[PDB]
Amino acid sequence: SVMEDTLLSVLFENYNPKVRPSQTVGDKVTVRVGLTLTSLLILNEKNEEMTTSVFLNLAWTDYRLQWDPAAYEGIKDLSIPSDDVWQPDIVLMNNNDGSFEITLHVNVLVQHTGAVSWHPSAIYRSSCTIKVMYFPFDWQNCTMVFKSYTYDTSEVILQHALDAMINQDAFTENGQWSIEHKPSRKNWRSDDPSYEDVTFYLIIQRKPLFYIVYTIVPCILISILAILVFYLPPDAGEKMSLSISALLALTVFLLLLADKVPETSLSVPIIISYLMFIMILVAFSVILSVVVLNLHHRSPNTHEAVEAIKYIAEQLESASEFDDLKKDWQYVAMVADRLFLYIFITMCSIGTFSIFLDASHNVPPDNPFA
Amino acid sequence: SEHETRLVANLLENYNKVIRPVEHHTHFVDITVGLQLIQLINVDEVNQIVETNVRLRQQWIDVRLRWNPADYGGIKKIRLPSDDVWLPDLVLYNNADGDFAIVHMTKLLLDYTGKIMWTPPAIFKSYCEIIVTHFPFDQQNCTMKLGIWTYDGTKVSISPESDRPDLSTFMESGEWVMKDYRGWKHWVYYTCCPDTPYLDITYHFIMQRIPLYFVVNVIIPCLLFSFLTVLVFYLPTDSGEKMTLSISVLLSLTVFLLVIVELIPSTSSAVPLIGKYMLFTMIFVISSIIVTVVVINTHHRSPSTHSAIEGVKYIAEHMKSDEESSNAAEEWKYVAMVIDHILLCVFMLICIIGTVSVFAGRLIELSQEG
Amino acid sequence: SEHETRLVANLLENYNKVIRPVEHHTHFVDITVGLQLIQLINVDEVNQIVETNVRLRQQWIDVRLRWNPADYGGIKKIRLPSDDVWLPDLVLYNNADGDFAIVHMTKLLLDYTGKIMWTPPAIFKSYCEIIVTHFPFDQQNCTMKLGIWTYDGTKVSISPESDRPDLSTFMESGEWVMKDYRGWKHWVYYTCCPDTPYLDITYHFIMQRIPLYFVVNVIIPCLLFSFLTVLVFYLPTDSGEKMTLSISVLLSLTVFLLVIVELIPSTSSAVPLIGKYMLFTMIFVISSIIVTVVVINTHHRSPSTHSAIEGVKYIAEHMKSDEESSNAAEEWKYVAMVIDHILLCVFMLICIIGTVSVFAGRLIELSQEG
Amino acid sequence: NEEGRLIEKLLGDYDKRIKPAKTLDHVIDVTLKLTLTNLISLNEKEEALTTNVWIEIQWNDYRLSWNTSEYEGIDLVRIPSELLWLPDVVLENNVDGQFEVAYYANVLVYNDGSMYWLPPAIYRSTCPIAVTYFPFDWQNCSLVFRSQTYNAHEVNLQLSAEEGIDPEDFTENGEWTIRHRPAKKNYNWQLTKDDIDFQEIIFFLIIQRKPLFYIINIIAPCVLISSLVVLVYFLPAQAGGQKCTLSISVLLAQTIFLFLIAQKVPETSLNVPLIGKYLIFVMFVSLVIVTNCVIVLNVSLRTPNTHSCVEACNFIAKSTKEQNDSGSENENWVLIGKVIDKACFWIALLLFSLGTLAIFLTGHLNQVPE
Amino acid sequence: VNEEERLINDLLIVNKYNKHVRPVKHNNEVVNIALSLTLSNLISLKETDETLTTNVWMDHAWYDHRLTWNASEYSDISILRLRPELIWIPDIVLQNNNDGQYNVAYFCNVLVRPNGYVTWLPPAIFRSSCPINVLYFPFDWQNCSLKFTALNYNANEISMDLIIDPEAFTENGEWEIIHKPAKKNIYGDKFPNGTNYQDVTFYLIIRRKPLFYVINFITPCVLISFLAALAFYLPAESGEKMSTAICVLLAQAVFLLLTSQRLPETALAVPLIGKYLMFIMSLVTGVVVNCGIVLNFHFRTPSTHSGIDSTNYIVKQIKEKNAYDEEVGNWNLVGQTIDRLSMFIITPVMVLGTIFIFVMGNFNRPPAK
Repeated sequence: SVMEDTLLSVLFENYNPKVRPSQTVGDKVTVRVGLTLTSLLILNEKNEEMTTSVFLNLAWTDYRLQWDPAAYEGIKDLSIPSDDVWQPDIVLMNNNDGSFEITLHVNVLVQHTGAVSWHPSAIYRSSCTIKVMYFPFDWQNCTMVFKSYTYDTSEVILQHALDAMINQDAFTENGQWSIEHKPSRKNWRSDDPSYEDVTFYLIIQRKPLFYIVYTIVPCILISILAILVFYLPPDAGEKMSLSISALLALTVFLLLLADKVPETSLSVPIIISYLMFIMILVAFSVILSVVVLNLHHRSPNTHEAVEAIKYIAEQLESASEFDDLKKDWQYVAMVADRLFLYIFITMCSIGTFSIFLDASHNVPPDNPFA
Repeated sequence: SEHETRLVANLLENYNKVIRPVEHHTHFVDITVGLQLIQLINVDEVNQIVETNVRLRQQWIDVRLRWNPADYGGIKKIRLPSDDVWLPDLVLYNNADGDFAIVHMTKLLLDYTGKIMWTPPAIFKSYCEIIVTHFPFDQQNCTMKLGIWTYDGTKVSISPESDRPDLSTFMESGEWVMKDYRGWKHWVYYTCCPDTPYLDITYHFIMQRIPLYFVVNVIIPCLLFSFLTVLVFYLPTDSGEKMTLSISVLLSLTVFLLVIVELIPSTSSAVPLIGKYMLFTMIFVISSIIVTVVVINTHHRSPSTHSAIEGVKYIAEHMKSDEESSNAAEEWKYVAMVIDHILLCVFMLICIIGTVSVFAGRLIELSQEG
Repeated sequence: SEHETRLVANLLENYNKVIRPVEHHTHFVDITVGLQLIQLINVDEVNQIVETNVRLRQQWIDVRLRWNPADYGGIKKIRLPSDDVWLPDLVLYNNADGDFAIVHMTKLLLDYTGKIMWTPPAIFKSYCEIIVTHFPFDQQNCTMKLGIWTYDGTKVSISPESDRPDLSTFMESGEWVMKDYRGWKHWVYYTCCPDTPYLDITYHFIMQRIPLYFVVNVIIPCLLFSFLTVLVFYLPTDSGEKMTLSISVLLSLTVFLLVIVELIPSTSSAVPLIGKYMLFTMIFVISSIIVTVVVINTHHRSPSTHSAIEGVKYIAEHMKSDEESSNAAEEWKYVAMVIDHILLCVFMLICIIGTVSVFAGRLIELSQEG
Repeated sequence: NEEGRLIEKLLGDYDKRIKPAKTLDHVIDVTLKLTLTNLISLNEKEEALTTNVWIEIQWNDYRLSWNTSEYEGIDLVRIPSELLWLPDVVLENNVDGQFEVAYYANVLVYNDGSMYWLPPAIYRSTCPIAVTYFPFDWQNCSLVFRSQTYNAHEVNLQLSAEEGIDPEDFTENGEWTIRHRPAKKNYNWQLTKDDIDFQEIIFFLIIQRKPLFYIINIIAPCVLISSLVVLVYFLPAQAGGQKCTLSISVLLAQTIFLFLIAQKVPETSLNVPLIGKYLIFVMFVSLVIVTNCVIVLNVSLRTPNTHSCVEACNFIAKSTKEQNDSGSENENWVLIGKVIDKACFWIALLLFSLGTLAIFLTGHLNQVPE
Repeated sequence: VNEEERLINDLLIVNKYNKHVRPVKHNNEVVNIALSLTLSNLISLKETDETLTTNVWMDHAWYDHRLTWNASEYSDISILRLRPELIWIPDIVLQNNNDGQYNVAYFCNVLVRPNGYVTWLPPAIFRSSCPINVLYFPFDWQNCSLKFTALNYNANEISMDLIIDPEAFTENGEWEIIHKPAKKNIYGDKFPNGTNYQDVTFYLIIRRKPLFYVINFITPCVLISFLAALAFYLPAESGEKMSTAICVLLAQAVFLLLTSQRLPETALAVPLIGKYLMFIMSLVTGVVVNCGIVLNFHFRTPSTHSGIDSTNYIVKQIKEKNAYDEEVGNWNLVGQTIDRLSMFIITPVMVLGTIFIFVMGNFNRPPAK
């Protein structure tokens, strides 16, 4: 009773819905912003698009809602729909690639002397620079800048919790990636009067090892038929034609591979590294098989009286066997041996190279997890 | 205090939001547009659709918003939310594919005098020419008109604000590149009606396309195929033993050319390139076609290639000799003298066609690169 | 005039729309519903989705709408805005995949008495069985039940009105054809609860599907592939000298149909059918494989066809006689006789299992055709 | 000039949902018209389209002719949507999607009570293009639209030219073309048996398409293909013995290519419309290509196999010569190529005929509808 | 009329009743709220990303003490309707599966009992991120956990107490629903200094995998394998089909490669385990290897891959001489090795082929354990 109807009344009589919990132009209302992440569902590492979900915990004080006996001293804590406070119509300078879901228009926790607690989980369409640099083992970092899209920091100050909180705090276990750390730094670019956005850093690490495995098999298994086509010459010289069949076959195979590679990066591309040199490794088996094909080509051919008849017989046979013996002199196997071992150098050299680069790529550019 | 409540309430009462600050029958409501694309998110030259960042600077005056010491004296310039304002139905003429995004419920600023600005952070859906003339090396100028939508120059007039580039905030992630962009004003009166119609801002986007990755993959299997067909020439004249062997290649390669066709027309369908680009491939690819068919039909062009005891000896020797003849006949079929002709016949052809393909390639690259 | 203001004012005060014209503890609200289907713009047999239009002919009564010379007298039948009506949350039980569209904001039929109807040109997306047994020749009857959503019998009741076909306005551009369409009513009380539950209209769509496009191309490559198989068998007789050639065409054949089955899975899962069907193709074609298995295995089935001066004349003709009986050996295996049994053996067996394929295929359509 | 009082006067009596109908037996005079401006999506196989229509709306309601303070002030007024009778437009046969931006827009009230309004609308529709619209003779797109609310005994729509156009702003990036746009104003009475006519708006659009790009992709390959097979056909006379199988390699290659085509463009017609006539020539000119093609191997399949002590021994050896000669003789009577050579000219003129039959007829199906 | 006008004026739902005020008899323990979960349908499953679109009947109950009516409300009709804005509605949040706001399970018509007890239960088209993990593929196919409850209120403003999942499991799913337990609870946490919001915890333990991919996929293996199997039987019956035998490698090779290509395609659409994916590609490689083996083994060997008297002696010389050549080749033939090859092909096929379904079983036995 104690002026309850009165209080109650006066409050709703004088209280202003559309007003800011501050008095004039000054230090403003110090709103607390801090989100406990739920998990993330889709990383479009290719366009640098980020759809995650977290809690929008906001909290500041409404010294305009401090109650009295019944709602203050009666029930120190009571729930009341928002819709009555300035809400950070927050957009993300890079990210905020789309609207809020479970972000605004939801109830809030209002304390006795005016404290306000609003904890809503939400899904948000963002876009961070995971750029086409989300695959190097050295990976990269990003700028996630949150802030309102009609308000300018003049009638409120924004403030954070931790900066180490981490993003693996609610990292998706469903992620083909991994994370090292999440930096959180408060910002106010001076290119705009409006103090604004906060930059949040993603020192992301995404190592999904699954198909590069059977990709290796081609390179090496194709090599099987490759070393084979380079081995088949002094193995079965008649490989002559069958050889060409091999490369038709070998080339179509690698071209189909050419088919799956562009359409697969089509959703998760970054530096060429792997492709850069396998591209070379490609060109390598490609041309090596084709010049060996020219190795194959280079051969212009390969690619008394009684006794007289006898004598005429003696000369017939012998005469042309030298001729076909000439073909021997012409297609001997010197090259095959020499370049099948130049094949030895080439393929085992260029092989242990990307082997190496790849080797160097996973270990060397790994520690910049920062 | 200072007429506190009397101040605020009076203002609400006699003021109709929907009213347009019409001032006598003349100048119309003078309202100016000023678009600053902060940045672009994505574009589809094929479907000529773009999602872009726009901060619309909208200006106009409402002499009804002028004040005295009890509104301007309170705090010079202040923040009043939109609603109460008459929002020009802005519209991109041949564009407009989408609603202005974040135009709604934003705020504006009123001066001690009245002058108001409405500059809400937009990003929207666009629709501009690309025609099959945008992907050219010689580009096309995206004609984009902007201006008042349902009001005439007698009720209202949209005017421009300034010059500024489109590559000022052009997307570096675009598969295209900018030349220049200009925008000049205009008033459109129609021979239809004797009346004076709306005003408009006309954008002109002059940019040339094609990211270079494409460039390399395609022309190299061509010089690739060039060498196999090059081999298609040299293989036969230096070795007609694997004519059919090459039969294989002819199959494996035009099919390679066939499947490359699925890939690049979808590219074609993925990105609108001026068809006159297509003829490059047309004759080029098709000569691979006319040349083969002749080269290999010719490759193919050849009939079959692609005392008494003493007398016994002479009836027998005579048998060996006319078959001797016969052998020479079929060889008199596959000569190695003109396969050399076709070699230089066409290689000059290829160095002609090729250098002719390089011709227009080089030529308008003498125009584009400029 | 005629109690002008007194008549419309009184009507608004003591009139309510939230309420339903409940009349004592009995038959519920007499709801008359029906389908008036005149267009089926889009449907997918695969996902069993149907976006059609049916004017929702509703018919029921509310005495409160009865009038005298001051509303009936005004103009017999008057049409009132639907708002005043309690609109049922009708919905497709195992369907309802989409909102009804165009029902809101419409006209309502009122009578001097009270009779009322409102046939809304409702268009919506539906969801009913088609399963893999949707498009056979023997059809399936999509069970479509419709009735009040969240209201039980104790408050509202609906009932059929008339029988009308589904083909009355069935799509002549449909990839299907109708046979019959029946709709009877019922009330569903459940063993769960002792209560008397909602009423509903159950439609059953009986119609056979499948254009003949997929059909023409399944069988063409079959007969054509049976031509090469037929060649498969005949060649060893007319050209066994190309058994290897045969091999090539089996790599050919095999890849082609292995690729044919690729199409199937895409198309089949892209357009629904009862698996029992592909079973036909399965063994029939594994039959060409099972048979080429044996036939070419059998085709390759064979070991390798897959004085003293007087003295040497004798060592010599000896040389010749040894080899001659020897060449007789390889021909001893390629007897050119079993080759004719294999094509006839299988020609009959393919003419028979083909006629077998032909059998259930036609039997099933001597069932469908019906 | 009573400016305030007048506004306040009518608003007193101002009636919303009531039509400006003098009385009830002669309806109001409603004017409408549409200027096409965007034909956004042509999915002819499903008979649907999306267009930005200028919905020119006009009617009369002197319920607000004004005095010196509003009519005379300015013979022009722009008053909000929700403030006068509004035609809820839709295309009977087409509009399958509620209008977008086609309503809720500023209307126009001159001074005598003339009302003008014109919102732009992107919406979906379903015009003809039913197993026809892909010819050279075109199916006239017939769209009739009217208010879907009331029926012509109270409402009456008007129109204008029924002779003059759809190509007024027919899109230049359409894979088609328009040649005439007729439009009639009419009453309501359809096949379905509806009475009380509500007039509508008929939209004829007989348009052309088929600007083939795929034509020569189809035309040069087939010639290359025909030649390839004619290679198969004449190349044998030129080709060596190792060519029978040579020819085969081509069949394999020839149809690998073939059904791949069969898979390529069939896709084409499913994503876009369809028609069988042009379809018939291809597959059957194609099946004949295949036919004489396999016929060829069956042709290069046909033929039986081409697919004193001194003297006693001199006697017998002179026999192996004549003996084997009888054998090589075999070859003779077997491979005297009457059938093959003639098979070249067989397909040749047959080629000319298949071609003439087809392109001559394509000449016709472009020349009758020309 | 029995005080009806007056009484609903007494309740005035919106005006007299505090709809923005939840009748929890003021600050105390809580309003006894109860949630009931019944899945009406499961339309889509995404095993790979642990996401599910499913329909639920959001059966809700709580007593509205200000809702109790009198004669012309209560007894006039011991049951009546009242919209959401005129009925207190729990703010049920799908705790770990509402990362996709609830549809038409929102502000819907509710059921008004006579003595305040109210009943609101409409349909919920929802999306969830259930505990798939890369362990939702072994045969147990995990247990999908979900919690439902009134999000906003705590343990002194709300108490929610507590149906099979296969009750409305979708029959067009590529999986199988084995069980679905239901038990409510309430729980505070470390950072919170007080207990609150009670919830409906419903675990769904399911299983899935086709008996169809097995069909057309192993099918080609025994068919293909017989080719490679015959491959070694064929080197005997006629190894002379050198080039043509070579053709088949190209051909059995191109077949092999894109077969594996279709594999990841469906793979990405499905998070496949490492245990199974290897047996597939391991064994096709087994043939791939032996195709390469086929290569060499098929082309592996170096070669197999007195005057008148004077004259004819010349021939007997040329005779014998190239007879040495002729034979230098059969030296290479290596034919008494033939059977052992195809015997030691049989043995291994048996070894590995068995090793797989041997392993098939050694893991087929323990789950059935």
